[PDB]
Amino acid sequence: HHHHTDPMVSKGEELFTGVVPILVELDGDVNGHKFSVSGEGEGDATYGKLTLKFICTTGKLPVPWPTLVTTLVLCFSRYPDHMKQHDFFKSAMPEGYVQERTIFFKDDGNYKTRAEVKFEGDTLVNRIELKGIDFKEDGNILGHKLEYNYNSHNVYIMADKQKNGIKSNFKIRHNIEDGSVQLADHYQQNTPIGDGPVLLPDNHYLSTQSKLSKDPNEKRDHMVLLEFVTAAGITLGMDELYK
Repeated sequence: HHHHTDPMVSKGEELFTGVVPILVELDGDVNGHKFSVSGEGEGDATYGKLTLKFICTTGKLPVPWPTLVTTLVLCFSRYPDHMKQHDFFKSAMPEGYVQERTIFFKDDGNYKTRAEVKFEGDTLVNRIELKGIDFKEDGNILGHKLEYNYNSHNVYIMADKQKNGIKSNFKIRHNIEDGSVQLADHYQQNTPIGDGPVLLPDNHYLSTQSKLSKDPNEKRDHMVLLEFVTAAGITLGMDELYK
């Protein structure tokens, strides 16, 4: 909805009332393997709900789809009404923000990504460049030894006033088919594209849940993604309203 005492919050929340179309474009290069991914779907910030179908437009994806879940739109996260003054992602809109990441896979290579997330008219667009180096050929990544699922996880978000944005470091535990886990340490920084003011948040975390599925009628290498992202970690406003 729109009814917020803060006009800055009302500016951001209004852009994400209801369902918004999403376009995702990634151009990636992992160990010389060049690939491109196009994703389409819709986000519902009211419920923190994402529905996206990604298509590898260059053939077979040289990396497992779970390794690209976080790389392949945080502005659709559901921030509770008492935490909406900490929604950096919606405040940077419609100009958008740059999302840069370095993803270290334990005992394997690393991803280096840079994305520009912004509105193209009514459509929320995520344009991504990916560069992967030093990956082991027979490893869990290029060997496609990971399971096709995603574990739920909480990730803390912290402000970065020197860059007028946010920063985040967190661990992703991919499930290997033999029962083990492939650690993927994420380092993230976000900076607004426009020079206007943004909402610098307090330290809070995002609860994330993802379901991976397949379109039975799709013959191209693809991934169907249902993702829920809800912010938490800030108790009400003053004290408590019930105890």
